[PDB]
Amino acid sequence: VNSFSGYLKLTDNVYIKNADIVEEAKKVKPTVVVNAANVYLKHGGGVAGALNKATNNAMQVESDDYIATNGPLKVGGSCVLSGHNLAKHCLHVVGPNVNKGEDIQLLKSAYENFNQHEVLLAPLLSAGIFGADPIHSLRVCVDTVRTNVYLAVFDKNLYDKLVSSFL
Ligand SMILES: CC[C@@H](CNc1ncnc2[nH]cnc12)NC(=O)CCC1CCCCC1
Repeated sequence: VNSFSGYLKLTDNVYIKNADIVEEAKKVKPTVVVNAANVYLKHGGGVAGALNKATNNAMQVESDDYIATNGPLKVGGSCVLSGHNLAKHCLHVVGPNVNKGEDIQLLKSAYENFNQHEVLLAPLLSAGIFGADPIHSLRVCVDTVRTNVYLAVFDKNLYDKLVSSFL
């Protein structure tokens, strides 16, 4: 038993809620919150800009030191950093950005990072400003992630859609 509330159960291991991941994060203090990162860890907008703002820019300061030491992530890759005031850890995961021409096949590789963590609070990778179809993203999530994932879909119209079309 864990502390997530109000989720709809999609499969054995995937759950979905209409929620603001920042607010869900501040209430659950999950062990892991997933950020929809880019390779430079420049958290300017979307989920990343919201998570970072909620940390009063501490996420960005930590991220800039990470990049200065290690260089950029790979598309499809990830790193574990602090969760600051939102979670124990933040798993920064880079899904492909269709608005940058990146290969959508890398979305499966991105979701594979979730399997290194038993339970995660996460957004749909490559959704929103990353330009992928959130329904395809949900299908890849369900078919790739084997650990327990709690998906927060900020928008209500899209949520209800994702549920109604789910196979
Ligand atoms: C689907 C991916 C999410 C990712 N963003 C966040 N997800 C969770 N919590 C957040 N807090 C701040 N941002 C988020 N994007 C949206 O819902 C934007 C609206 C839809 C409307 C339909 C077409 C695609 C864009």
